[PDB]
Amino acid sequence: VNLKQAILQAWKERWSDYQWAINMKKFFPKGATWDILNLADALLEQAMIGPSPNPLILSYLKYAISSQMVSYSSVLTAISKFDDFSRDLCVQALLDIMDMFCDRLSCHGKAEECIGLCRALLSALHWLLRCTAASAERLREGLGEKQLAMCLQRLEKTLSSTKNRALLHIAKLEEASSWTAIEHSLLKLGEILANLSNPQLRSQAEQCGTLIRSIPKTGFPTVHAVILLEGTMNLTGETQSLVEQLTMVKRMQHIPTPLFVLEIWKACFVGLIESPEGTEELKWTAFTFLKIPQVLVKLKKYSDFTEDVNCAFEFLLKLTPLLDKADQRCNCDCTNFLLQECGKQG
Amino acid sequence: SIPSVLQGEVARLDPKFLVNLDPSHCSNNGTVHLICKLDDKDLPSVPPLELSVPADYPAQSPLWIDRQWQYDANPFLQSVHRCMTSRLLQLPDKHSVTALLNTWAQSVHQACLSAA
Amino acid sequence: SPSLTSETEWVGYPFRLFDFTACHQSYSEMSCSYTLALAHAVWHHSSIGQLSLIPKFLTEVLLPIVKTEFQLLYVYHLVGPFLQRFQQERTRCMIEIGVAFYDMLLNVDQCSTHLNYMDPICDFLYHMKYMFTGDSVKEQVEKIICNLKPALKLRLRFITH
Repeated sequence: VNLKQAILQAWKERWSDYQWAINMKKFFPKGATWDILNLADALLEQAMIGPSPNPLILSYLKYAISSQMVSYSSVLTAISKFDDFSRDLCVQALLDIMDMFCDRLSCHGKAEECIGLCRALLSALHWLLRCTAASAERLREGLGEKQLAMCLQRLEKTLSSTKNRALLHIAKLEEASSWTAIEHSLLKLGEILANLSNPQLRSQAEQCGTLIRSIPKTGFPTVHAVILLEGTMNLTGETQSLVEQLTMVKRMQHIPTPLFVLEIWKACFVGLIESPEGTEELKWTAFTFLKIPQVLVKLKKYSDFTEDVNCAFEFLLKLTPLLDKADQRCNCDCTNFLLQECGKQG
Repeated sequence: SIPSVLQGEVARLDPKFLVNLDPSHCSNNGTVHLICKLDDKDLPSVPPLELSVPADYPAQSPLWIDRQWQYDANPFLQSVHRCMTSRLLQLPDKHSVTALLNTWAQSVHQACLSAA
Repeated sequence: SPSLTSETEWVGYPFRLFDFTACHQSYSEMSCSYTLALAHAVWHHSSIGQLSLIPKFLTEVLLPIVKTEFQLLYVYHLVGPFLQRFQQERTRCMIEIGVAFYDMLLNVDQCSTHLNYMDPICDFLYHMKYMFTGDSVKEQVEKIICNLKPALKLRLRFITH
């Protein structure tokens, strides 16, 4: 009358899939999706006793996954509690289990089913870390041993899709003190395979590692207007409004920082020369001379900023005719004064 | 909501089918999809199958979804698929869903007799 | 100029540097900003007697001077619109300009590591084949195609057609 009795009497002779399903259907008046009754607990219990696993239990588990009998999470919960890590053949069989029914994880059910799926994959990746640690130490004690080379092949396909990363990251936030053991084995994961140095295994292994830590052109005259509007009339404010404007502008449009400093200085030159003669010339030159160090000191404070301005000046020291037209008005070389002013600002 | 044509259609459908609507895809629109449930002690487990019927179900010929890899890992399922391609290709035009449901039902026995 | 051949600091869009319409903004960046514009003017004012001195000077003097990526687009802008002014007035201009362009095409191919504007250059080649030159220079073009990089050789099968 027992489930263990039922799988046992199925085991004693040779049954194919159709008659087995017919017997299972007549036995229980309620189906109960063959998961809440815990059918899969004894399916892996009797298939691991022998060093060579029997093919009858494998053929029994073949059709139930392909049909609607056994779901996908129940296999993961059982394999996640396999532990032991004694023999290579059942480990290879466990890898071959992962080869077909995984990588899709189409959950058609309730929200609690998806929460259980998320924690099931969390514990599953924990068991992946444990079994790869065992397969690596087996090779370490041995010294082709492609068992670890296929464990990493299992590892790379379990994280290729973006939905795997989404599920792992959305399970990271909802659970506390669960990811601690992930890095507790990840610190060992890199160094063990670094000890067993390979020309190419390290690249893909640490690419998957960087992914598993990843889970937790055109001139832009827009900022020209931004700089030019400030010195027109509203130049009497503080130094932080223009900063929170122009730094945010770099957030919205991809702007290289050398191009940013290039615009910063060419706007200062243009506001100097293109200002008409009178009190507005003095006001514009003062605006371009006295507030541009204030913003750049704060930019250096908040940010690398020394190397990029050299290439910015490499761009800047080519504008010959426009900036030479400024030297007719200014009768002298402003570059010396400004490049001593920058040294005074440090 | 749903037209009365399908309401008269499902009235005298067999109780051995428990067909209901698909949880996915769009709703309250012209095209409808009905995923079938078969609860038979005589017959073993098969993929549940899903249809596709557009707007104005009378006087049109509907279709059925395709998924070749679901009927794999067993040549019995491949024979079921081949029997589906055999029986459905000679079905007449503009027929009702009872014909397709019953031809889907009988092919399970037709493959079980070859399997047994 | 060292600002052309040596100073290759600007890596982005260079076509804004080859037009004085962009110099409506305070955008004089080089002597070459002005020299093109007069090239726009003078050769527009020049009749075919004045314009006939240009292609010999280009094919003899200015031919081995193109070394950087900027000079290639500069000499392509130097002929581009005025090809129409060359078109009605001189078939010798078509022969010489097909021979000259396909001569410096292999010259720049021998002395390049990576060039990123091959798509508009091939589009210009399509345009001049279909609009400007027709098929006056065809046979030597096949041998020059045989001298190209295979990646460069791929996108001119229709040129060979």
